Amino acid sequence: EKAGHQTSAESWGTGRAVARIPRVGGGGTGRSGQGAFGNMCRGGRMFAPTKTWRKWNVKVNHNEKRYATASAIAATAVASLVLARGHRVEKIPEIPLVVSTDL
Amino acid sequence: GKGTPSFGKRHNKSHTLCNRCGRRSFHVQKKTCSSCGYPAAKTRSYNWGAKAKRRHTTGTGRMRYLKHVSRRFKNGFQTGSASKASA
Amino acid sequence: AGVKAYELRTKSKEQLASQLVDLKKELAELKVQKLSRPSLPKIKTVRKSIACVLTVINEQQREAVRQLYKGKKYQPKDLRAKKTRALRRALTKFEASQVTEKQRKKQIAFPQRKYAIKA
Amino acid sequence: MKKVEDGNILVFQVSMKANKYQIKKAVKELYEVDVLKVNTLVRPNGTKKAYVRLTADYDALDIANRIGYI
Amino acid sequence: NRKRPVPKGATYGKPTNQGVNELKYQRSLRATAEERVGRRAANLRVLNSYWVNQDSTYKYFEVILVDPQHKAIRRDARYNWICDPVHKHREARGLTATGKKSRGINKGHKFNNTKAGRRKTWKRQNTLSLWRYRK
Amino acid sequence: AISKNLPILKNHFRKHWQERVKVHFDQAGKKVSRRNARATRAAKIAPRPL
Amino acid sequence: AAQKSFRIKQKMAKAKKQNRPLPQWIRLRTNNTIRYNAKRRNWRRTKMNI
RNA sequence: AUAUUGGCGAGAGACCGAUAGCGAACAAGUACAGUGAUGGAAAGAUGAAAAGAACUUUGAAAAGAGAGUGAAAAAGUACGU
RNA sequence: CGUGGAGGUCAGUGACGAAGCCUAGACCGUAAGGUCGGGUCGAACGGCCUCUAGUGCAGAUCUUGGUGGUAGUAGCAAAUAUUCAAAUGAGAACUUUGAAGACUGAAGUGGGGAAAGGUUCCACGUCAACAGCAGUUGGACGUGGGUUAGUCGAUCCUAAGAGAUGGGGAAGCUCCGUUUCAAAGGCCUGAUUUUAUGCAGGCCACCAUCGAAAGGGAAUCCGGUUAAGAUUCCGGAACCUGG
RNA sequence: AAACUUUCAACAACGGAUCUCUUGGUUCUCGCAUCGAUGAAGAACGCAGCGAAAUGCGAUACGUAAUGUGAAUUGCAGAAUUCCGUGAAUCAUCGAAUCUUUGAACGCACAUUGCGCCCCUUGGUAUUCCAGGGGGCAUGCCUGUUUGAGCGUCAUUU
Ligand SMILES: [Mg+2]
Ligand SMILES: [Mg+2]
Ligand SMILES: [Mg+2]
Ligand SMILES: [Mg+2]
Ligand SMILES: [Mg+2]
Ligand SMILES: [Mg+2]
Ligand SMILES: [Mg+2]
Ligand SMILES: [Mg+2]
Ligand SMILES: [Mg+2]
Ligand SMILES: [Mg+2]
Ligand SMILES: [Mg+2]
Ligand SMILES: [Mg+2]
Ligand SMILES: [Mg+2]
Ligand SMILES: [Mg+2]
Ligand SMILES: [Mg+2]
Ligand SMILES: [Mg+2]
Ligand SMILES: [Mg+2]
Ligand SMILES: [Mg+2]
Ligand SMILES: [Mg+2]
Ligand SMILES: [Mg+2]
Ligand SMILES: [Mg+2]
Ligand SMILES: [Mg+2]
Ligand SMILES: [Mg+2]
Ligand SMILES: [Mg+2]
Ligand SMILES: [Mg+2]
Ligand SMILES: [Mg+2]
Ligand SMILES: [Mg+2]
Ligand SMILES: [Mg+2]
Ligand SMILES: [Mg+2]
Ligand SMILES: [Mg+2]
Ligand SMILES: [Mg+2]
Ligand SMILES: [Mg+2]
Ligand SMILES: [Mg+2]
Ligand SMILES: [Mg+2]
Ligand SMILES: [Mg+2]
Ligand SMILES: [Mg+2]
Ligand SMILES: [Mg+2]
Ligand SMILES: [Mg+2]
Ligand SMILES: [Mg+2]
Ligand SMILES: [Mg+2]
Ligand SMILES: [Mg+2]
Ligand SMILES: [Mg+2]
Ligand SMILES: [Mg+2]
Ligand SMILES: [Mg+2]
Ligand SMILES: [Mg+2]
Ligand SMILES: [Mg+2]
Ligand SMILES: [Mg+2]
Ligand SMILES: [Mg+2]
Ligand SMILES: [Mg+2]
Ligand SMILES: [Mg+2]
Ligand SMILES: [Mg+2]
Ligand SMILES: [Mg+2]
Ligand SMILES: [Mg+2]
Ligand SMILES: [Mg+2]
Ligand SMILES: [Mg+2]
Ligand SMILES: [Mg+2]
Ligand SMILES: [Mg+2]
Ligand SMILES: [Mg+2]
Ligand SMILES: [Mg+2]
Ligand SMILES: [Mg+2]
Ligand SMILES: [Mg+2]
Ligand SMILES: [Mg+2]
Ligand SMILES: [Mg+2]
Ligand SMILES: [Mg+2]
Ligand SMILES: [Mg+2]
Ligand SMILES: [Mg+2]
Ligand SMILES: [Zn+2]
Repeated sequence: EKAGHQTSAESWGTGRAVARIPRVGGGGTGRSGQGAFGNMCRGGRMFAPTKTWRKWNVKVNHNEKRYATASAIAATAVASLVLARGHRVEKIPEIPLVVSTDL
Repeated sequence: GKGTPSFGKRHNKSHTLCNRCGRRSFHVQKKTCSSCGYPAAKTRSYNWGAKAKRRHTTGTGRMRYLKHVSRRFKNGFQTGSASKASA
Repeated sequence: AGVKAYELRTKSKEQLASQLVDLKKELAELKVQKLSRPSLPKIKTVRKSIACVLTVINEQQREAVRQLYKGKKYQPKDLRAKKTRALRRALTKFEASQVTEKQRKKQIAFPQRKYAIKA
Repeated sequence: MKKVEDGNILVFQVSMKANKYQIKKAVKELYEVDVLKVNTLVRPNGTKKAYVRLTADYDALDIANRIGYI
Repeated sequence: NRKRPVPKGATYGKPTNQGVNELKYQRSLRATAEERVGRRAANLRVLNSYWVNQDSTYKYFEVILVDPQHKAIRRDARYNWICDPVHKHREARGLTATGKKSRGINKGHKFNNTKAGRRKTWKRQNTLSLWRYRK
Repeated sequence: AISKNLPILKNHFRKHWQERVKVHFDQAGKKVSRRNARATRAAKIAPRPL
Repeated sequence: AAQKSFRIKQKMAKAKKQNRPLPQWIRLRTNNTIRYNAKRRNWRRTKMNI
């Protein structure tokens, strides 16, 4: 949150034959005079800096979720879907594939 | 001649080296230092000067004593010595 | 090469004392020689050998002082435990542990009784 | 060296903290020689240089190659 | 009162803050008295204090300090609490008697602001709380 | 400004609100903590019931 | 400055020993990436400000 | 139980990828500026390996031309593309 | 249409050459774009369904960097002035020696210093850069060398001032005050002669300190010497202070 | 018709975009509580066989001791015998030390490597002068010790 803004830069005002973007003060170094803060400016702060309190997680209705995984299960039993989904089951005995509880 | 020619007269120091912080910032007449505050009991530093602070705080130096304190504590401030093994 | 810590620990105060002067003298010797000659790594090890002697000399001297102080209430601050300015002036386990008479009497009578539910 | 082969002066880089008295004593004890006069100056590179004239009882060029250098 | 320690009365700002002469310190004179002897005897610990006398010019306080290095205290179970590092200069933080008064700390409706601590209750009720599944 | 036929909102964000924003990323994190401390309290409290 | 102080005088001596070309064998060190002394000084291009 | 843009030790990311990301991926709060408070940069990439071009020739030299190294010199410490 | 990143899938392309870049070569699309060949390259990278955004530039006297025309152009004209020859060198209008012609004309272009610089001093080597032509020269580059004190200064003193202390203000950073409403000592010295050191006469004392390399102030001169130091070294001749 | 201008192309330049890299940055989370008068943070000057830096160190100076590991370090040098060993190492760990001049900074000062005082000791005729060596003298406050002040004030000699 402090990136781009670690300057004491100011606009030089107009009348100086340069754009009014804030510029770095002092002399002695190539940073002196350069454009400061702001998105067009090399070094400056980015447009609308990314924040953490962005919404990351999404709420979903418990029942939609359930509905969701239920259809998802019902689908695991459709040879057309499981093949199209890219699994190789061209050769499995049957589907749903049940296997001895020894497993 | 408020410019070039009066610059020719600039040969008297306002500031010498400061005993405490080292900078040529020791005001001769005021007998004090603009960067570190010496000979104040305290060290000069303001909160509107995050860069200033950052430049001088702990860790920018050698940390002669303080560096080792972390390890010491890890081993519980051990008294004694290691003991030597077998064969 | 160069002396060894244990070889020196057997020696006597005044033996070590002379050991040292024998070393300063050879160091002086190599300084002069270093001049007329390109590169003298030999000098490294006496420089350190001098360190090793002085170290051990002091282990002794300190230990002595440390010993003739055993069991006495005020040791020097040199030999006192360092720790931490805080940890130093923290209450001793004794002081820490002091309970009031009223509370001695109370903790004995009604201590935290271990117990369990089910039956 | 020319101040030895002509002047009877030993030229030592001495400690920065050592004074003229202290130079005299150590030059006597380390070399078993007698000191007439000690001059000292702080070389521009931070080291101190002592100019030590010995008495006519001694020949500095002797006790020099005695020391070792030449 | 506390005369606003400002240049020539000059406030340089809105006319509300343009006062100099009728402003009162938010700590008791007693709080001042404690803190000043507490600074002088900084090896001690300020336990408490009490008024004893006053004229028009002055008020007078007796201040009860307590040595925390003195083993009579360190061994006294009723008082070794003040030996702790956590009580260094309790007067300077408003932890003495006069302090928790001025600091406005008691239960009940009258102390809604200040009792969980003025600035703290503020900062609380001035915080946006954002959960992962937004509420 | 004021326009259209909309409810009159009262969103109090005129105060450097950004300085005091608390997002609970550690919701997961402090649940685990909350447990790894109930089990570890149950351990030392012997057969007592917490 | 004619009769200087010792503090200055020392600061000077330091500064002069600092002023020298890179010890050339350093360039032979493994993984060395220093090809010159980028802190070299000169009495007429930069002052020492006491 | 609560706080925690500091300190020490860790595990991470639908973050940035050298004009981006901290000012600083580098002898960066350095070089430099200013009486002072303060201001404050630029600057990463030969090759797996220096095998960093022996030798000859032209030249006052720097270098050129051959030769040689290398998978490559359409990689020659001006050096990936 | 296109871009960075994400889930899924083509068991997708690839050192037998990924990506990238070059190409008045080819094809597809109204277009955003897509595909291919040839050259260059050298370690990665696509298509389709979906997710996501720091997602598309000609402009903002926009930001950083890089490059043009201007242009071999403006210009390199203050401060009297140069010339012959030898040497050296790969090389000489410019370096060194020699000669000539001249200037500064002691109110200096002479001989020293204060402030300031900090090695620029001196020697040897030496020309990539710098000295706005040049360079074999240099306050440049490289490597070395060099600054010697009882008497010269600082150090002592007081100046305008600066500023601890007992205090008195101030929420506090601190402000005031300097003999200040303060119990503010340091010396003569015999005793004792278990001892060189308690004691016994005792006067004296509105008293920190810092502040002058031009003010005040104890004392050195001549000759000789170095590549470069000298009222500092040598030689001789003195003087002050303390004991 | 050259030259010149312009356009395209190849090769060569200039410049450093593109692509691919990444011991860095950035944000999230988890565990922990340890600076200082036992002189901290920070500052100055030094310290290597050959170092200007960065890094590390402090006159025992890129380190001394202790412990682990077990043969390096490496630009060159040099070692080193210790390579079935109390033992390489610019290793790791670290419990013993050293730790210049400073800094809250403490005898007084400080644009000064300026100026005092005390004890022990060593030289020079020396209890008094000089020099060398070692150890010392800040302030506020608390508890205690010793020595004191006040017709503040008690009791006594007689
Ligand atoms: Mg940025
Ligand atoms: Mg003037
Ligand atoms: Mg002035
Ligand atoms: Mg101070
Ligand atoms: Mg002298
Ligand atoms: Mg105001
Ligand atoms: Mg208002
Ligand atoms: Mg109001
Ligand atoms: Mg209380
Ligand atoms: Mg309220
Ligand atoms: Mg709100
Ligand atoms: Mg508003
Ligand atoms: Mg948080
Ligand atoms: Mg519970
Ligand atoms: Mg002078
Ligand atoms: Mg100049
Ligand atoms: Mg500098
Ligand atoms: Mg870590
Ligand atoms: Mg950057
Ligand atoms: Mg850019
Ligand atoms: Mg930058
Ligand atoms: Mg500025
Ligand atoms: Mg590369
Ligand atoms: Mg590159
Ligand atoms: Mg060639
Ligand atoms: Mg190739
Ligand atoms: Mg290549
Ligand atoms: Mg080459
Ligand atoms: Mg699309
Ligand atoms: Mg598409
Ligand atoms: Mg995409
Ligand atoms: Mg992106
Ligand atoms: Mg084209
Ligand atoms: Mg390709
Ligand atoms: Mg590759
Ligand atoms: Mg999509
Ligand atoms: Mg954008
Ligand atoms: Mg553009
Ligand atoms: Mg445009
Ligand atoms: Mg031309
Ligand atoms: Mg012209
Ligand atoms: Mg003109
Ligand atoms: Mg002229
Ligand atoms: Mg001629
Ligand atoms: Mg001419
Ligand atoms: Mg004339
Ligand atoms: Mg005249
Ligand atoms: Mg020359
Ligand atoms: Mg030129
Ligand atoms: Mg030229
Ligand atoms: Mg030179
Ligand atoms: Mg004052
Ligand atoms: Mg004075
Ligand atoms: Mg005089
Ligand atoms: Mg003469
Ligand atoms: Mg006399
Ligand atoms: Mg090309
Ligand atoms: Mg890239
Ligand atoms: Mg990361
Ligand atoms: Mg210092
Ligand atoms: Mg064996
Ligand atoms: Mg030592
Ligand atoms: Mg002081
Ligand atoms: Mg001193
Ligand atoms: Mg001694
Ligand atoms: Mg008392
Ligand atoms: Zn300072």
